[PDB]
Amino acid sequence: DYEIQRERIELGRCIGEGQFGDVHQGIYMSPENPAMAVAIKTCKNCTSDSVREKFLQEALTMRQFDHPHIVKLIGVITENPVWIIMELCTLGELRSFLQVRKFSLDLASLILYAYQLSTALAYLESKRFVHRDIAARNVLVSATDCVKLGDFLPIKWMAPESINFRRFTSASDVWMFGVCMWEILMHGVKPFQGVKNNDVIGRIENGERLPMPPNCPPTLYSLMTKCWAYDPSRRPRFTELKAQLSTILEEEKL
Amino acid sequence: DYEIQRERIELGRCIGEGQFGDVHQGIYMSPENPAMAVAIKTCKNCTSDSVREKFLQEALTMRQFDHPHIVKLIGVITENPVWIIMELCTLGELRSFLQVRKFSLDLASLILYAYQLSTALAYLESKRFVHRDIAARNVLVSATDCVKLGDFGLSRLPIKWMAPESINFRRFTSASDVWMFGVCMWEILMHGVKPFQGVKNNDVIGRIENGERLPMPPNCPPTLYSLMTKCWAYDPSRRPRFTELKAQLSTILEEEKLQ
Ligand SMILES: CCC(=O)NCCn1cc(CNCc2ccc(Nc3ncc(Cl)c(Nc4ccccc4C(=O)NC)n3)cc2)nn1
Ligand SMILES: CCC(=O)NCCn1cc(CNCc2ccc(Nc3ncc(Cl)c(Nc4ccccc4C(=O)NC)n3)cc2)nn1
Repeated sequence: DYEIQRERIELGRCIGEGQFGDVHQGIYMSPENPAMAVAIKTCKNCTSDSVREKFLQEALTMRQFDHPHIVKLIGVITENPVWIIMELCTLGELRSFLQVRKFSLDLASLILYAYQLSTALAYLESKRFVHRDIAARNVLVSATDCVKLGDFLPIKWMAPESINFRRFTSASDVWMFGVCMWEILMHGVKPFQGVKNNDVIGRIENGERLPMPPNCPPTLYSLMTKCWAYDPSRRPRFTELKAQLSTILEEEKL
Repeated sequence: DYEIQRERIELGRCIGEGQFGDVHQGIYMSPENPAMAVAIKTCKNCTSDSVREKFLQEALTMRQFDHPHIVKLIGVITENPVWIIMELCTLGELRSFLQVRKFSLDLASLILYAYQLSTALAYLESKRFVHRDIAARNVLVSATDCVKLGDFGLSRLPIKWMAPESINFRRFTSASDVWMFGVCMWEILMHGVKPFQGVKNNDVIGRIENGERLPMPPNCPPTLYSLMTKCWAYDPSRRPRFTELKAQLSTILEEEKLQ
């Protein structure tokens, strides 16, 4: 059972914008458990059941999952105003965190974030779940050494087959994670900046790729470029990525 | 008419101060309605008949407008203590918002704000109403994707925002509103930095008359900066109207959403 009652949720400051409406922080006063910081996803346009089905469906998707690097669903209030209650990652969105802390972060913290995301995506691939939107913008920071995937067309992240044929598989999630890994190494800079979405598939199809970020280890960039094989069958799986990222990370810390 | 039963208002945290006194947020449970979050203007010296007339007249000014990006009058309490009850913009003032979320707002959101404000100003122009106090300071945030012109009385010399003809000749028209709007767009894209910071006001008219303009903010689209410079034509008859501004802003926005 996931129904929380409005009275155990204490609405706080707005912390950002979500796909459906403003996200707030708050406090969930469980009768059983010590009060906890929460993020409260709110919905505007939730009046029409049509969008409600889309808003509440993310909750039902996320209650499937239990992983230390996937934001945890705490519960839902399904009477209007409809809220989704999630755990709070207190250090905010990853893109902002990377931009604001650009000169206080060391390379191996960046590789660690990429490693932890690979453990969430290997977990997802083990459930045969395809996420479809792996990007730094869908990651939150729970601690300076702990990141969590959230958010259950972004042309500049998408695999060729996704743009061309709307095909979304474990291999196209691998493509996007490659882009995300690049974003982290670029301290939150978006891929293909100053390029129109319209010219993305054409340059991708002609073999253009994101360059190697400054100070990105050459072996880590080789990992990104394997994620960007045009042929989806030539791309690694997330267990391979996770293993290699552990090696690049252990070495980086020495 | 706009009278509201004080038993229906619970006063809340203070959110600022106007020339008549503290502004609070609060709760209003209207008959045939549920709870409502509201902003409450209070008047310190309402006992003076003249002050009360000026104060209440600020509510009449807002009563005449009905627009999604202008704060709405909810009602007035005319017995002492005299209050004005406004719609609440829960995220507060734009400049603070812009400063705090600087590394979180997409440029698309920055342009959306400018577009939404041009929509309110086009509406005001459609009523032949001249605002005269257009500034990021006077823009409120209802949501991360919705800003509103704040209370016109709370909006209030603002030399660094004013058109030259308003400085030199106290002329205020829709064209001078368009000048101030360009400054407000520059504030937005500068994340709440004030224009002409560290410059004396007497120096500002000299630079403007000399042809100096505010610089293109970092990461601002040239097309958008060029829109700003059109609003800062020294000659008021060369400034676009808000309908043009709004239409060009919707193109600029669509260009950002196509990256
Ligand atoms: C320091 C220098 C400096 O300049 N600081 C700037 C001043 N500042 C700091 C802050 C911090 N607040 C931002 C924040 C954002 C998220 C969380 N945690 C959080 N936790 C769980 C969720 Cl589910 C969530 N969701 C989301 C919330 C918003 C947007 C997207 C999602 C989402 O779901 N994305 C996939 N957010 C906690 C805080 N604000 N202004
Ligand atoms: C003295 C020492 C000291 O520490 N003081 C601290 C006092 N403090 C608190 C804050 C935080 N502000 C939060 C805020 C601001 C606005 C709204 N929402 C809101 N909604 C509707 C209206 Cl109509 C409105 N009106 C206005 C209200 C205030 C100012 C201008 C207008 C206006 O209409 N302008 C054109 N404001 C909601 C929250 N900053 N300072």
